[PDB]
Amino acid sequence: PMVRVATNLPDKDVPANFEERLTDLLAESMNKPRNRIAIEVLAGQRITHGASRNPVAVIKVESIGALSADDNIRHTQKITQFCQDTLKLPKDKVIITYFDLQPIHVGFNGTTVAAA
Amino acid sequence: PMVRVATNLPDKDVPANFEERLTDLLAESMNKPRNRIAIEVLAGQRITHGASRNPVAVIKVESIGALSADDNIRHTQKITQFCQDTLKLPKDKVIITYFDLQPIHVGFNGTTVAAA
Amino acid sequence: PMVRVATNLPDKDVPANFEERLTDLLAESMNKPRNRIAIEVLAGQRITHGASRNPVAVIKVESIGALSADDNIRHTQKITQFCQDTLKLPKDKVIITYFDLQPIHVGFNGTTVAAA
Ligand SMILES: O=C(O)c1ccccc1NCc1ccco1
Ligand SMILES: O=C(O)c1ccccc1NCc1ccco1
Ligand SMILES: O=C(O)c1ccccc1NCc1ccco1
Ligand SMILES: [Zn+2]
Ligand SMILES: [Zn+2]
Ligand SMILES: [Zn+2]
Ligand SMILES: [Zn+2]
Ligand SMILES: [Zn+2]
Ligand SMILES: [Zn+2]
Ligand SMILES: [Zn+2]
Repeated sequence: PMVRVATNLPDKDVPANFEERLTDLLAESMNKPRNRIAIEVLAGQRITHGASRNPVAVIKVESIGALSADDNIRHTQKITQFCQDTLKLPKDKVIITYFDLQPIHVGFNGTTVAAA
Repeated sequence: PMVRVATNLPDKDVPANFEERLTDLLAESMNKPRNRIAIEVLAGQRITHGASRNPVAVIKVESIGALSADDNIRHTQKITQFCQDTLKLPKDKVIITYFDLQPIHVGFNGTTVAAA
Repeated sequence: PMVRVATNLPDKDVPANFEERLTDLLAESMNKPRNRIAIEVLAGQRITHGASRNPVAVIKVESIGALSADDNIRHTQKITQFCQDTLKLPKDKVIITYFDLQPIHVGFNGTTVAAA
């Protein structure tokens, strides 16, 4: 999985252990090994929702499977609660997109996942 | 919709009302409600096009529908004109990708849009 | 092609000619013209892989075709070797996602690529 979290909160409001705790959460929810999870954090960014600059997170989640309709309800419940607890965002200020990827469309260790 | 605008123009060159006006432009071109529109702006970024550092915008537009082939000509015309008027970019320096999403692949308010 | 390279390496460690060389590498690997290749470099960024902050690149490659299973094998070998040589990244610290786009989902010069 490859996760991007962008927020207009300042970098100092995203605790240093954010990536590591989000990696655990997704490892568990998506049944994926921790060494196959990358997290990007972009804090202090210009972001608006409804043209408002109130605190918000816009999140992208890519994974080779583990993203069925019912999985995504669970990932969303968990990620949203996690952003409430660690970022103090309201439940309605956490916007997530999922991308369900084929193994021919990911490259790792010098070749694609399908050709590993 | 969830829109990302990256530019090598400086942040001072992307006016403060940019996100507001883009939000209005998309609400109207897409017939989507203002409160379901997120805009990220990343200015002052390293970007090349044909390896040139001339001013350019690379834009991503995600939405659940409202992105048919025909819709996208309209969105492209309006977004490009808009970048011309507010960022002074040439018509041929505005690069846009559209991502037409299923509602099981979007998380908002703690669950998927499909489960709302 | 529209390529995003994010890394936790500092900006001063990603050479000024990075985007030139990557533009040539992709024009050649994908048989795409240089003037239809955009590259965004985001360095200095928070990124973890396996929760580790060791040097890493997370790369997104969008293109209208030129992304078959076979093509992606070659793109991956090339970009990975290129990251090793210019960024001193280990072979297993280059994570790439490919997005194979329809021409109705790409806006350029004020209309879709499909309608050009
Ligand atoms: O994202 C997946 O689901 C995946 C599953 C198995 C192998 C690779 C994978 N790709 C992403 C990745 C590679 C290294 C770190 O993140
Ligand atoms: O992207 C859409 O078309 C959409 C439609 C209905 C609900 C949510 C939606 N996107 C996620 C969102 C929530 C807030 C801002 O963006
Ligand atoms: O990405 C492609 O495969 C492509 C092919 C033909 C025309 C445009 C294209 N992409 C959008 C673009 C990138 C740089 C300028 O425009
Ligand atoms: Zn599942
Ligand atoms: Zn094998
Ligand atoms: Zn600013
Ligand atoms: Zn307005
Ligand atoms: Zn038509
Ligand atoms: Zn620089
Ligand atoms: Zn060259």
